[PDB]
Amino acid sequence: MKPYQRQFIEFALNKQVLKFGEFTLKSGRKSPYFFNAGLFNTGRDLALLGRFYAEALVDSGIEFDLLFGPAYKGIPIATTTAVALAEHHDKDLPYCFNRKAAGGSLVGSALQGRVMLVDDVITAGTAIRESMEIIQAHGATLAGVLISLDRQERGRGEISAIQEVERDYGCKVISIITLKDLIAYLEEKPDMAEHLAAVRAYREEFGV
Amino acid sequence: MKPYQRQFIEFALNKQVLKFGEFTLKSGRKSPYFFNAGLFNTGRDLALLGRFYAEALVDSGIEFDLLFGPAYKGIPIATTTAVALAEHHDKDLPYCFNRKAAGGSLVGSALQGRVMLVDDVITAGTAIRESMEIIQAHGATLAGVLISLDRQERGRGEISAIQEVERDYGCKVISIITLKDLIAYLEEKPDMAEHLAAVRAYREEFGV
Ligand SMILES: O=C(O)c1cc(=O)[nH]c(=O)n1[C@@H]1O[C@H](COP(=O)(O)O)[C@@H](O)[C@H]1O
Ligand SMILES: O=C(O)c1cc(=O)[nH]c(=O)n1[C@@H]1O[C@H](COP(=O)(O)O)[C@@H](O)[C@H]1O
Repeated sequence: MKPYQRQFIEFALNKQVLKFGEFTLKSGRKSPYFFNAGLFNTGRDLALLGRFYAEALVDSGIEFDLLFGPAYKGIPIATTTAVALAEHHDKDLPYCFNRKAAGGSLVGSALQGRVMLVDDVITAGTAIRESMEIIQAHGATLAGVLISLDRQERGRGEISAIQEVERDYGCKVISIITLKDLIAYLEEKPDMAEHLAAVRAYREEFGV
Repeated sequence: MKPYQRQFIEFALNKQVLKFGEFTLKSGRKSPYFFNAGLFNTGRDLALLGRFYAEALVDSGIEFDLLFGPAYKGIPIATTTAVALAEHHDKDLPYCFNRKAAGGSLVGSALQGRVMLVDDVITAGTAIRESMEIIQAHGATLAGVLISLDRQERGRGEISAIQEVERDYGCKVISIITLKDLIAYLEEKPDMAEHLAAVRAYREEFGV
C-alpha cells in the first residue's frame, strides 16, 4: 500500500462512494461492497479525484502521449487528471474525448500516438471495446487503461475483466486501489472486522 | 481592464485561440478577429482556462449554487472551473452536466437551486435555450451565464446576442473579455496598430 492509496480509500469512504453492505452487482452476485465513482459530484471531489489519478499515473511509469476520456463518464475525469498532471507534476498533455452522436467526432487534441485511456471502473469488459474502436480507428495505439478500482473477481470464466482487457487489447491496465489494498486497509481498522470477515469471505468465492 | 483579463488575452493570443486576419463569421460577416476556445486542447490550457473562469466568477459577485456545463463543449469547462474554484478560491460547488442522448439525464449533482451556466462564446443566442430548457425543466432557477468573449456586435436586430440572452431568460451574462478590452489591449501594443485600426473600424459598423 502506497500513501495516496491510503487517502484514496479514505477519500472514497467519507464520500460514501465506497460503501459496505449488501449489494447485488450487475452480474447478479451479491457483493459486500460497492464502489460508485458517480458520488464525486463537486469541485473538490473532482479536484482531489484527479490528484489521485495523476499519481497512479505518474507512480506507474507507463508512457503515453495523450489522455482519453470515454463517452460521458470519462470527460470529467480525463479533464481533472489533465489538470492535476499539469499543476502538480508539470506534465502537459493533450486531452481529448469522443462525441457520442448520431460519430468519432473527437473533442480536443489529435487522437495521434499513444493514448492513455482513463475511466472509473470496468466491470463488463465494456465501452473500451467502443472506446478502443475509435483509438484504433484513427491510427493511434493504446498504451493503457487507468481506473479507480480493480474489484479483482471472476467474470464468466476463470479470469477477470481487467485480465480480459489486458488479454484482448495487448494493453496494460493500471489502477488506484485493488481489492487487496481494500482488505489490507480493513486489517488496520479493527472495528471494520465485520466488513473484513465479509470481504475476506467474498474474495475467497470469487477472488481471482 | 482588470489583470486576469490582461493575461487572458495574452494567454488566448499565444495560444492562437485569438487570431487576427479576416474571418467570415457564421453570420456571414467578415470580422477581423476570431476567438476559438477549441484550441484549448491540453492539460495546462485547461488548467489556466479554469483559473480565468473562476476569477471572473468570483470577481463577479453574482451568486449561484451550482455549475452547469452544456452539451459537450461545456463539460471540460465546467469541470475545470469547478476545480479552479476549490483549489484556488475554496469554493466547493457541485457540478453537473447533461447527457445529449436519444434526454436530460444529468450527470453529477442535483439540478437544484441557482444554476450557473458556463460556456465558451455565444453567437447565435443558442443551446442556452436547450440548456436552459433542462434547468427550467427540473425546477432550478438560472443565475447566469459565464462566457469567455462578448464579441459585442449586432445580431439581426439592434441588440446583441448576449443582450438578447439577458433580455429573454431574465438572467445575467458575465464574461471574461469583451471587445472593448480587446481594443483597450491593442492600444498598448503599438505594433498591433493594423489590427487596431481594423477592429476599431469593425466595432463602428457593428459594435453594439
Ligand atoms: O456491478 C459491478 O460490477 C460494479 C462493481 C463495482 O465495484 N463498481 C461498479 O461501479 N460496478 C458497476 O460498473 C459500472 C461501470 O462499468 P463498465 O461496465 O466497465 O462500464 C457500473 O454501472 C457500476 O455500478
Ligand atoms: O461566428 C461567430 O459568431 C463566432 C465569433 C467568435 O468570435 N467566436 C466564435 O466562437 N464564433 C462561433 O461561435 C460558435 C459557438 O457558439 P453558439 O452559437 O453560441 O453555440 C462557433 O462555431 C464559433 O466559431
